[PDB]
Amino acid sequence: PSIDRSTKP
Amino acid sequence: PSIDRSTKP
Amino acid sequence: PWARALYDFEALEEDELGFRSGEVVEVLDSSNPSWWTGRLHNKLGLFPANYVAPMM
Amino acid sequence: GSPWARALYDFEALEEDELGFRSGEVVEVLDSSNPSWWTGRLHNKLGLFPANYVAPMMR
Repeated sequence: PSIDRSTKP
Repeated sequence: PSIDRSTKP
Repeated sequence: PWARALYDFEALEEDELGFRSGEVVEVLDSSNPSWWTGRLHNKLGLFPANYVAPMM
Repeated sequence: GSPWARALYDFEALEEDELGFRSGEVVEVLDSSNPSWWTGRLHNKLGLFPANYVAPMMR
């Protein structure tokens, strides 16, 4: 849930 | 140089 | 190896791979816990790990 | 975040899952696990490219 783009490489 | 695509993932 | 989409995912950037629930993406990298690298329709992109399987 | 790698030769992408580049560009190496074809990010897109076409930048 929540999709956090802050952890994308 | 030299390229062989068969070893692509 | 392969993985089944559990949920639709809409790509919002060119480095994302969007997909529809039930589509079966190729997983090229599962080494990241959050965002995996996939191939679908012959394009690669990042997508949220938890939105899919794996089968392979 | 990711290692970066210097392109030593031009690479012409011939499929959508390839990452083309020009000698001198600096590619973000997301996955260097495969010995033949690495996954890179450049021009906001992802793609496979020949691992021997780049050199890791060490600084």
